[PDB]
Amino acid sequence: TEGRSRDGGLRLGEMERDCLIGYGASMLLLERLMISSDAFEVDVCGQCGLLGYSGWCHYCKSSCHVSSLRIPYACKLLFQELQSMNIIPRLKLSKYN
Amino acid sequence: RCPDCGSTELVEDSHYSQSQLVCSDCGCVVTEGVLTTTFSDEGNLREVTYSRSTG
Amino acid sequence: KRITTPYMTKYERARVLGTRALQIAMCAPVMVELEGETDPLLIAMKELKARKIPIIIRRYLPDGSYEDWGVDELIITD
Amino acid sequence: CRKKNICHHCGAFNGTVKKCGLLKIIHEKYKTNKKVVDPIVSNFLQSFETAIEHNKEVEPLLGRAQENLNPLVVLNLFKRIPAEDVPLLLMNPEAGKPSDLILTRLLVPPLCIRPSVVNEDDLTMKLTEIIFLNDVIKKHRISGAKTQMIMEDWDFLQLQCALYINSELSGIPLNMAPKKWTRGFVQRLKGKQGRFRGNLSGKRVDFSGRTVISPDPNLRIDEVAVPVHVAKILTFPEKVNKANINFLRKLVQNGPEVHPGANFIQQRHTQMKRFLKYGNREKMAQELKYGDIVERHLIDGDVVLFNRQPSLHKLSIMAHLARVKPHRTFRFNECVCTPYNADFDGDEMNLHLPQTEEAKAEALVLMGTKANLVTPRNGEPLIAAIQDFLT
Amino acid sequence: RFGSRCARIFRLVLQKKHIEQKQVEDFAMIPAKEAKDMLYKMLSENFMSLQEIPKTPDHAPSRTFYLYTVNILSAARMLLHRCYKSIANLIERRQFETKENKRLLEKSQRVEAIIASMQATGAEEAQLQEIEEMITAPERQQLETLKRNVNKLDASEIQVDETIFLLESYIECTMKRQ
Amino acid sequence: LKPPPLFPDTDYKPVPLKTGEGEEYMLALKQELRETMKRMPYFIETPEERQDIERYSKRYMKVYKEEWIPDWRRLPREMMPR
Amino acid sequence: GVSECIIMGIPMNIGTGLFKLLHKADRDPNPPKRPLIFDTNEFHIPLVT
Amino acid sequence: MEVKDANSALLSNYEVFQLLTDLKEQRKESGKNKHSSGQQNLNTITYETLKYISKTPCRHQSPEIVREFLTALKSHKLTKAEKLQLLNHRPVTAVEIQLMVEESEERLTEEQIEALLHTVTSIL
Amino acid sequence: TQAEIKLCSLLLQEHFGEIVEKIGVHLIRTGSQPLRVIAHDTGTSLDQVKKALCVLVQHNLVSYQVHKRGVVEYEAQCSRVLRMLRYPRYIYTTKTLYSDTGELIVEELLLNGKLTMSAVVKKVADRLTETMEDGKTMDYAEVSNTFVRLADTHFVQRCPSVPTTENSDPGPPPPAPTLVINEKDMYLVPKLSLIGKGKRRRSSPIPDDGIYWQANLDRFHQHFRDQAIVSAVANRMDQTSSEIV
Amino acid sequence: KEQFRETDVAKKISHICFGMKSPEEMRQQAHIQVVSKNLYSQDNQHAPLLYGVLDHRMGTSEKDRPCETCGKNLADCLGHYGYIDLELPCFHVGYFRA
Amino acid sequence: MFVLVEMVDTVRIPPWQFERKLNDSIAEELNKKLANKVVYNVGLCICLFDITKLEDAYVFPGDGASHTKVHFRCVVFHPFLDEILIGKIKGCSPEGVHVSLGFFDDILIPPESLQQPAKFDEAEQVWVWEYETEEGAHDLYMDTGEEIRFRVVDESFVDTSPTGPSSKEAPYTLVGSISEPGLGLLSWW
Ligand SMILES: [Mg+2]
Ligand SMILES: [Zn+2]
Ligand SMILES: [Zn+2]
Ligand SMILES: [Zn+2]
Ligand SMILES: [Zn+2]
Repeated sequence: TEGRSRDGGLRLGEMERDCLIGYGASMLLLERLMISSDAFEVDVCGQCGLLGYSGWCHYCKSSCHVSSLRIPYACKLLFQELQSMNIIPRLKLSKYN
Repeated sequence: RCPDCGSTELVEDSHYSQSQLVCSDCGCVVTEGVLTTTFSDEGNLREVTYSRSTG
Repeated sequence: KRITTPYMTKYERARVLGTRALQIAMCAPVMVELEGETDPLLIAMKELKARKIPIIIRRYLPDGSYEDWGVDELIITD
Repeated sequence: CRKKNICHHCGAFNGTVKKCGLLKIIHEKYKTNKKVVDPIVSNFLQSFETAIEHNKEVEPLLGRAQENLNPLVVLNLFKRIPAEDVPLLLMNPEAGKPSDLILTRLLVPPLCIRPSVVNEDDLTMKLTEIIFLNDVIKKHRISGAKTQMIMEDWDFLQLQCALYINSELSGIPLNMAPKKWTRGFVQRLKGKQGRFRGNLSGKRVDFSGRTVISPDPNLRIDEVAVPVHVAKILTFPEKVNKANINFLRKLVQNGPEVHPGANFIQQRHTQMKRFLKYGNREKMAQELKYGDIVERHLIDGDVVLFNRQPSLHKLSIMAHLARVKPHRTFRFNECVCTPYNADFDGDEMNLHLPQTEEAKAEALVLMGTKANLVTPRNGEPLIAAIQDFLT
Repeated sequence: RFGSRCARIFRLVLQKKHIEQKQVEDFAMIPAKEAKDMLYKMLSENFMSLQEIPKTPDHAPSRTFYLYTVNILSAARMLLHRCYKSIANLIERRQFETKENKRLLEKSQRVEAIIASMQATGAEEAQLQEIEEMITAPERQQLETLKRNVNKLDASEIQVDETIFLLESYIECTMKRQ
Repeated sequence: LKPPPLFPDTDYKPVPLKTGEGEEYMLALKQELRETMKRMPYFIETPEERQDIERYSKRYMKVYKEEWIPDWRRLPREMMPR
Repeated sequence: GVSECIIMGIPMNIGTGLFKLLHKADRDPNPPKRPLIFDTNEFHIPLVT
Repeated sequence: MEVKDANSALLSNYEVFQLLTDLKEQRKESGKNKHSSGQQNLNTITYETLKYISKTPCRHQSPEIVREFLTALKSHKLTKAEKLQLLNHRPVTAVEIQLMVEESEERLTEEQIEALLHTVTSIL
Repeated sequence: TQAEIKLCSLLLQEHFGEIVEKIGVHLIRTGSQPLRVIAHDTGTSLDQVKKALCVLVQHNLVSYQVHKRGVVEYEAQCSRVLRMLRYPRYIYTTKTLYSDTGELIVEELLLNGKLTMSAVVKKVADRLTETMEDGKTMDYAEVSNTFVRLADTHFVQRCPSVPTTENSDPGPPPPAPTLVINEKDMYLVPKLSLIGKGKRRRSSPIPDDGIYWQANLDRFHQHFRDQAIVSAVANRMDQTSSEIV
Repeated sequence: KEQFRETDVAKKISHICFGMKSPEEMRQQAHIQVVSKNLYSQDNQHAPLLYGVLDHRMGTSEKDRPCETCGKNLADCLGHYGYIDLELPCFHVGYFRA
Repeated sequence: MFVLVEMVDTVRIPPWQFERKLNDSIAEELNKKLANKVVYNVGLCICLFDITKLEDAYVFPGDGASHTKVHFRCVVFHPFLDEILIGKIKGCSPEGVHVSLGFFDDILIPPESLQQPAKFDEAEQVWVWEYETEEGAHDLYMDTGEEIRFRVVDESFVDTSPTGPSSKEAPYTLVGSISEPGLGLLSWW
């Protein structure tokens, strides 16, 4: 939340985002902007490259090609609205080696 | 009822800003964090009479 | 043979201290005797001062080939 | 390809297609020219004899009749397109095909992105009015009504769908022009408060604090004096291991009220949290096992990022080693004033505490004060003595 | 697909190149509240093209006349596409029936091969009745049911090819190939 | 409230099919053809693969066929089956 | 790009994110193989000519 | 997880018995940690297999006598599967030998059947 | 043309199977392409691709062309993929206009893709052994008569001939033979006098080498158009008018 | 005894493919179709309609109600899509230039 | 019967295991992970056979547990069709006789595989036997019995993967044959 009547927590405005890039740090800005702001987990079906739920791809009627993945909530919301406009991001994933 | 102890001494309580429900009998959280509206959408709020909503 | 600079860049120091502190946070064995300090980062700094950390850097050149340096053979500086 | 005016495959002459009106397209195939009259228009124009006979306004504008295009006509034309032409049209065939380019069915976003109260969100109103129009137009065309107003309803439908995407269109006629602003998809994605500028790039964080600042020269140039009250709130989850076991036991016993204390516990296996206010005993301290994490208060020697709100250059945010002191304001040595540009005439400053061991190490090494005495613009020293020390 | 009256209204339009609802109704006494709705329906089928001359250059709906116009070549084309989808989904069903029944087919073919085998060798006659006691015997009528179904599918496919000839011939002849 | 059955009632129903000795002959010919193109090298089924174990029987029921070769003068000199 | 990695919540590809670390474990790569008794090659000969 | 070869090789019961005995030497040498169900799973499967093979004729064999047996059997032009079945099962009468070889009567003669029976009874 | 593409696919599956269907659909979806890129995109063994392509070119479903820089381009004609549906029609009309010998001639010619005079007449005679028994014998004379009648009546057309190597491009041969079609010998049947009595399945060198022949689909279609016109007139006016037509 | 399944599905993003959706596939994805104009039932329960908008098959935004498609609350339900058939085909603004 | 199959996989090792030499740790982990379970395509895994190749041990960011990849081979239970086998009985049934292999039990001997003369019992589930001259319909197969001789004739894998959104038969099956002389109880032969 934002206010002081409501609870707060300050903003990492875009100028700070550059500052953190500047030093050359990498986990710090990941932590500040994903672990402790809107950390969230989803699942996707690798065959169709689109998100599902509970390890069950409603599109494919299967549970084999599903996988779980961590993603900022605001990014998940972005995928939904874009799909809502029929602009479907069919994301592609692989092993993390 | 408390899953750890089965009692019913649960009392809703808040830390400095964390709303939570704690089994006061044994100190075991069972429901914490909530989601609420914001003042940014407060000025955007409208109203439709339920009769008009029901057609 | 190895072509890169022989010193340890600050970024390498940072990521080595970070990952070793995380490893000692979980109950890993410590390679240097400790006098009673109970903060992972300071134990990791002491270990590096003793140059006993079991971590090998892998420097990827842009094309795809790589070079390996043990954290004991880089010239550590201030 | 625009240079070619006839179809080499079938010799057919085709005119220019032009937007004849707002959300209206026409094909200029049947156009008269200043040169010799084309046979196609010669045969086309003569076909309006019955209309000219019935109505007298046909003849003056018989030459304005062209080939108009509509979603049914278009869609049934592209459904026949040979596949080999698709790649030339910069279409990835795996991405899709021209028929899906014209829409006949619409998704509706899940409830999770629309709150119960915007009473309901504009999308809900937009969807409800669209379906309402759909039902009335289908049953009313089933009623076999007049042409003109059936197609006018069609146009109104199309217009609503357009506005359902984009709320910034301004070509609407006066007599049905909207009288208030509404948020389309582009409105909430774009703008200063949009997703990109408002929420993705920069976003709010927790484990943070804010207060007035006042000086304290009796501290080293790489420390800050966080107040007790804020120290009791911000925490850092430690893991129990063979080195720090006794220390965390003393913290657990002190509880959540004495300063060097803790505020929660998590068990290694059972993910349930344990709250030390209602501990009912110190036996929680005895039952510590390797793997449990204790959310202790902030104590001396933790690493906390200090930041001045109007950031300009990367030296406005630096990592300081904290000490707890009893008053109600952040305090730091004045030789550090020049980078931050602070002025102690009532300013305020932010404080952040990272929640990881990797991020702790990273903040200390790259961002520390002792490693930032010189600015990267030209290599000059910033952190030096200031007024009243020079004197 | 629509009865004699629909064939009546169209061929009216084929002869009367340009016409509107009121003339159509007058010329065929297609009753009010019947011609218009049907005119909207086979408009939806792309069997009829709307010319829509203007009363004003804006071509506004209140300033236009809804002249109807035919297009034989486009017709012949997407009827032909209809037929193409026709042959496909038949083959789909014929194959669906074949693959669903394949288990019983092979179960009956193996015993039929057993009956047919070692027949000229002079083996004893105590096999014809003793093999028929199996469950497939009260399933032969179902096998014949499948057979006539495939037969009935195939006959329609044969026939559909007979239309295809006319469609393909005309779309070819009307095509100048330049 | 309730969207219809997936299968709405229609008054007009498919026109009845033909029958006759000629149509039956064409159906028989169609059956013959669908039975025929399975029995020559042009019907390139997948080559046999993945034997299970060294069974002795393989000496007998092995399928033997000639390596089909068209008039090679009529094709490019790039796809010799050897 | 740095911005893309940010909005996708993955580490950026510069600074401390430019090299990989390994564990200096005591391990024996490609250890000596387990020997076998029955299925040694010399005793298999195809029956077909 | 990825399977590379499903039919790479076949093994004798002696080899698996030797392997299980080696594991047993690496078994009960220290206190069970009871860390996870894997302990129980492995102990049950290994002990069950051990007890099953404790009642098999392959017991008390050795690599070199198996090698000599196989070298001698080489001259009989049997299939490897047959050979392995002989070593595993150790037939004692010709009645099961008839079932054992494919085309047993046609491929091999009565005297050759007696020779193989003598070989299995003597060498094993 | 997705519906058509599916029709091609299912016809290839019905008539040829899987790998042939794969290669066919890929080619009709990609147009003229050289062998290597086709094999790359498909990813299957080049032997299977080669085998498929030669069986399709044998039945004229696909063609190959010498292209710039000496590469060979391979193309498939989609229309030809819709002709096996009319094979019963071709067989019926030839049976109506010619005896069962002509029916078998057309059957062999279609199912073999191409055949030579000696090969087709010999194969027809051999297969007819299932049709005649009780000591009846079959000689190539009547088979040849029926085929020459078919060819004269335009129902059977000659395939393109290979060019003469010693007369054109001497030395190393080009990648592809670049066949040439000749029109003056279109219906010029080769001459032969060999006769062989059919073997009745008892289970106990080409004078016309290179002279391949194939069914004239255009003639069949023209005949079908005539039949349709005659039928149209019969329903229209009268049988006498239909006979005049 | 039971057949083995892999216990981990950890993976990393590599690419994002953009595109549009075909209507048959769009319907296949959608859970159900919304068909009722109105929002809430006439009765004083303020309940949403069976196949109207706001049907909890789509998800939830009320702390005390679980989702219908999956028995999960606000913090747990991911959200579900639905579709509407339009009788008369239309144009789409963004692609209109295309 | 026993088959050795090649296998590759990636494994994680928590930090406290660093004291041990890496191969033995990875071996015991791989064993607990694989042992005493069945694969839908190759049969029942018993235990690892050997570890062939090892890659470099990475330490991914966000974790302190070294990751590594292994090439290894394992021994799997997978009898082939028409294989002879000896196994105890475990229970009679109208659809056949159930046979136990000690560590595996999903073997059925159907009445079609059983000798023709005996087709049903005297309402007692214990399967009885009948011959021509001797064995006057008085011999019967005990639910435990000896390790009867039989030859497998059928086998099948059945998948039991979860279906639908989250929130009993064995997946591997075999059939035996006992008709031929010499098969069954050794007391008969
Ligand atoms: Mg100030
Ligand atoms: Zn999927
Ligand atoms: Zn409790
Ligand atoms: Zn054209
Ligand atoms: Zn849900």
